[PDB]
Amino acid sequence: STRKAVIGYYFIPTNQINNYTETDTSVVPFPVSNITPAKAKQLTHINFSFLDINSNLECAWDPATNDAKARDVVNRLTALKAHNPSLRIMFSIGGWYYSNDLGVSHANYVNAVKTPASRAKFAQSCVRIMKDYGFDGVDINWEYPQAAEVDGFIAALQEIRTLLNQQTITDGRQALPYQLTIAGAGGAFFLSRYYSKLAQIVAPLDYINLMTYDLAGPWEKVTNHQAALFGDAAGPTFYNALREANLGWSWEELTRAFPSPFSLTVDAAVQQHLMMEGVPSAKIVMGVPFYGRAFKGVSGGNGGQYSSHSTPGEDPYPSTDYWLVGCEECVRDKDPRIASYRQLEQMLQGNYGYQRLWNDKTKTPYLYHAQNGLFVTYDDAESFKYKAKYIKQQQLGGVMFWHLGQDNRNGDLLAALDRYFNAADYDDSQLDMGTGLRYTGVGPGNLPIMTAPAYVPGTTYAQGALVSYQGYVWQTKWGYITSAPGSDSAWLKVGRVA
Amino acid sequence: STRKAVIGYYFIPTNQINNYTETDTSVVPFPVSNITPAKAKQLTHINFSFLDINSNLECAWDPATNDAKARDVVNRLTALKAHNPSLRIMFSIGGWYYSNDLGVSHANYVNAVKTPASRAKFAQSCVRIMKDYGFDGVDINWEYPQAAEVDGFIAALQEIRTLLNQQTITDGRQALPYQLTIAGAGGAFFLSRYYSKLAQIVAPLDYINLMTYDLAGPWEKVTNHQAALFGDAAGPTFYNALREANLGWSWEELTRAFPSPFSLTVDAAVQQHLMMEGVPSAKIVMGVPFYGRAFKGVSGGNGGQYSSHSTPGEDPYPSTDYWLVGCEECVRDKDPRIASYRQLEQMLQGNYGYQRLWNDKTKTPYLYHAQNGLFVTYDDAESFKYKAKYIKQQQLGGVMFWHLGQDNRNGDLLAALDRYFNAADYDDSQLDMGTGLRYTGVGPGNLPIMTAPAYVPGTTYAQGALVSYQGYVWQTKWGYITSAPGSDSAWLKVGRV
Repeated sequence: STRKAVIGYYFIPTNQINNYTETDTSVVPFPVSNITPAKAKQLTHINFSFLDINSNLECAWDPATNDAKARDVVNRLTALKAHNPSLRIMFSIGGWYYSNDLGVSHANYVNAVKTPASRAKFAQSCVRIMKDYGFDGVDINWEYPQAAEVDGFIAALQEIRTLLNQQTITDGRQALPYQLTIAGAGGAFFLSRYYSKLAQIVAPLDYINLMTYDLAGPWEKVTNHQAALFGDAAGPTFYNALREANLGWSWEELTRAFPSPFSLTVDAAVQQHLMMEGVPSAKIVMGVPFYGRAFKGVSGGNGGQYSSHSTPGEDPYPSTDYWLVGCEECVRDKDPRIASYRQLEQMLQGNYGYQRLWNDKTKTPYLYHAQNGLFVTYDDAESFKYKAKYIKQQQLGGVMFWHLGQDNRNGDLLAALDRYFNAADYDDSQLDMGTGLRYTGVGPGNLPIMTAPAYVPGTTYAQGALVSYQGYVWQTKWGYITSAPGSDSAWLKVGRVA
Repeated sequence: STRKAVIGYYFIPTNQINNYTETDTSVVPFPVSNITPAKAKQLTHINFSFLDINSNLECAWDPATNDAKARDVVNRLTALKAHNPSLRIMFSIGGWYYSNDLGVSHANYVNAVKTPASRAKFAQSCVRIMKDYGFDGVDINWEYPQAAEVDGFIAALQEIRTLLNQQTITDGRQALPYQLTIAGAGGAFFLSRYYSKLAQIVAPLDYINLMTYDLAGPWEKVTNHQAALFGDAAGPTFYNALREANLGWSWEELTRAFPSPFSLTVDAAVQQHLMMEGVPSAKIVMGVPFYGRAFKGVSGGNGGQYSSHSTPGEDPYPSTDYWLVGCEECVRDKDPRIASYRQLEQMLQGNYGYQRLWNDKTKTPYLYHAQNGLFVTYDDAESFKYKAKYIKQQQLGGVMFWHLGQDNRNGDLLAALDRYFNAADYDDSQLDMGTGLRYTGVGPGNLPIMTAPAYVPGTTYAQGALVSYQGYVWQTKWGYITSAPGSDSAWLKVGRV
């Protein structure tokens, strides 16, 4: 079957670009030189992060960036294409810092998508930046547009798509056409902002990269896995925000589509996308984290899972106290609540008191430090076996990860993902996916095929009766029904007619 | 202090109009002469019923009607205006028999409201019939337009209103304008057909007369009160069909407005109407029944209430077994499942074995026949004290009842309703409304008054936070909210400033 995408974000802060060096990890912890030809072949896309949208409403680099240094970092990434003729170096506009509701550039995203004129100017600028610096496509990473801004956002993506397609013909790039993707919400609260129009949002895209991580963190009162594949009934459950999206569905429809409370998992985000009509599985890309999130003040009994904790949830980390034992990266970056997999692996080999445990429902690992009362949720090569099998089974487009610079020095996590999809000597045919909780919502745009007698006008139906009419199977919600199916409150669409 | 409307239907079948007499109750049980001047003064409206919509898609009398006789009957009703200058003799078009989905004339209602041309033609015919026969207004009783037919129905009511207001000016009736009313569903199931557009339906009307009765009957498996004011937790509950109406509301909005299951009561229907914006309490009229519904084969334990039964639900009554002991009218009308208050009163005092009991949650009476296993749900002057106080407390337009011919010969039910609203020596200040279940849904039309600090752009809000914005009070459904009420679905409008 078609090769699965392996999309790795490459994030480098402005100060690191300005002082870019490949010989001092205290200045640039993960230079591009860490990506060898072998690693370049394991990737299909690298999303350079991040560019922004300025007050002139055009795509642009942070003005503090030294432009020559930026071109040089980008060149090192585009030079990797020499080793992999399928590789694309995309650039991502946005990210949380720039584009969140209270972000430094949020107004620019909202204003840029407002009118046909602003959208054209903004789209033209994305193509100009892509060609000027040598990128191969555009990833929009606005976190996140909401209700009133969605139509503009959709029109902007359509315009960018139109310009990129023309550029591909102009540049004779049919063999490796310019692409357009977005980073999408991987949890129902943020997803509810634009869920109703998902089909229109995904249509112009090669892929929608779901941010299926950060599903747990110090900002929540109960410790949990931040990227559980499936649910654990013993873990916390959440309000299903999609029930509040402007969908126009009935109470029964909303309830059947959006069980609540539910387990906030990777499988839930993926299935919520597939429930919508017009959202093809092949465009859905599952994101995975190359970092873990840590909590302190946890109780014993369940390895630190599902415990109250004493971890501040705000940003920036408000204290000078670095309590994640062995995490020297946390000290350098001034936050003991997050650590790259590279660092977590070193902690696990440093005999610091951590026990690596495994939850076989969620199919994810976690660290527990009994002596100090610490819990860390993270992902590794083992949880990726299950996530890679899920991507194959669900016919998803591939995997995305945040971020490359957090893999260990040998690039084991990236190598594992590539191995699970492509290695002749890896066989997951017997991998047991477990009995973790699956998301089982059904939407009016993903009904199962059902069979029932054609509706008969003039007939009075009892409660629970099933009939086929105008392409669907309908069920009555009460009795003495003398009206036909369709619009009328008494009938509920429950299946599709073959 | 606006006088409460007292709207009584006057129903007379075609065969009775054709053989009309005021001196032989075996032929016409309730002639117009039974409406004495004292009774005429106690009514504000009499809804003459029923006319229909014919194949020409125009308002018209049943074609079997002797017209000269019909005019004589109507003239007798309008002559009553000599005794009460506020009285209106309305005529009602429809009713269940003619207009239900499977009724003989249903297609005519559906077709009459379809186009601008058919609506204009139908509307003109209503005013023509009104003027020709001397009626004072039009009451539409289509039971009931379905979702797809509602926009047509609304347009038809608007056209009739336009023509009536024109006619009022042309006839110098500013002191007693021609009126337009409809008989509205009094239960959520039928109400769900047009509930989403209630404001538009009610705008052209003087009143929407809720048929808040027949909420129990032989078609239901469990015996129950047919017009409980409030709910009894021991009784049956029902699926709230309104949560499936095409409202476009969110899950939280639907759930808060439509608890399910719920108690199918008079209060439920009234509150359901008040939950919609644009439905003024003053236009809502509570219907009450002047008849009871009977069930056979009931068990003991709760006086016949909430029991299984063996009563056929089909129409016409599918048997010749008249089992309602003492009900002579039932034999005459060939159906032991329904009895006028007049007949029930006689049964109760005739030593036929009925015990009158009272449910103090529903505030309604019922009869139980222990020997034969019978249950009868009905209303009387006592249940009417609670319903009239409710009408006053809720600032409703008044009361409507089906039908005049079922009151006793002294007119006690009508006199009771009039007393409760207008007697200077009647005092219900101490009348306790009880602990029966109230319908507690909240919708756009009945948000509670609240106060909250003004929403502040830039501020992040936790779950449960309350703020004022755009004239309403809002509450967050989850945490870390960063945009504004009306622009972020995390906010639920819970109050009115």
